[PDB]
Amino acid sequence: SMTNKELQAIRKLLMLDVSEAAEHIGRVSARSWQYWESGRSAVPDDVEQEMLDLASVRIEMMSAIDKRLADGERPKLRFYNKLDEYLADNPDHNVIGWRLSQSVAALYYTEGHADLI
Amino acid sequence: GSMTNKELQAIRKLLMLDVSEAAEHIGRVSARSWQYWESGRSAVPDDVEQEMLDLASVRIEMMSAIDKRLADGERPKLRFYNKLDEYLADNPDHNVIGWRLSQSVAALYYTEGHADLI
Ligand SMILES: [Cl-]
Ligand SMILES: [Cl-]
Ligand SMILES: [Mg+2]
Ligand SMILES: [Mg+2]
Ligand SMILES: [Mg+2]
Ligand SMILES: [Mg+2]
Repeated sequence: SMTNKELQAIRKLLMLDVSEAAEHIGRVSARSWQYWESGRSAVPDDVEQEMLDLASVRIEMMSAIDKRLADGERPKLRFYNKLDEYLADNPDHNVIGWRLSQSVAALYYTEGHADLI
Repeated sequence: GSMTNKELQAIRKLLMLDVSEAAEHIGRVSARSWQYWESGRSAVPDDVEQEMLDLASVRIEMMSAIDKRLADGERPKLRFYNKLDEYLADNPDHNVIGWRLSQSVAALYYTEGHADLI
């Protein structure tokens, strides 16, 4: 029962642009995605579940870094600012995985735990 | 002053700032100048770095109060504002930067499963 504001919140947390979420998750125009965030139309079940699954991936990514911190390591995390460079290192990923990687790396940098390269 | 261009972009995005908002309020520069700081074309100014680190500290303070409610077994209802003026009505001594920080905190706890958004 994700609301319009909850969709927007998770989309922003995952560092997706509207156009990226619209193209790949919604398979709709950016305008149609904006309508789900504005509440003009209900958030589709399939879109809700996909946002939740992507959040679960992000959690798995964080649990792994947490173990490195528990070991005393100060990780050097890749912050890719070029999609093509992310994809060259992750040939089976796409723009969604790129944004997830940014969200995770930014969290640990901002918390003071990791350095970005 | 050791924050890199990518670290600036990372913290700016984590705090949910649009480039234009960061440029106007934190940089006191054009959007293009802020973009140059994120792309590496121009060095990140020391004072910009410090304001961004200070904003991260503000965000930590905001999260610590929520964490204490979670420790009591509460499921908070966090306000997710999607209009600046509605945030300001409840937070009249704040600005657009404060609004974005409030979104970043509410979105974190909602996405991690601990809070509902209203
Ligand atoms: Cl609304
Ligand atoms: Cl609140
Ligand atoms: Mg691989
Ligand atoms: Mg450093
Ligand atoms: Mg206040
Ligand atoms: Mg609910």
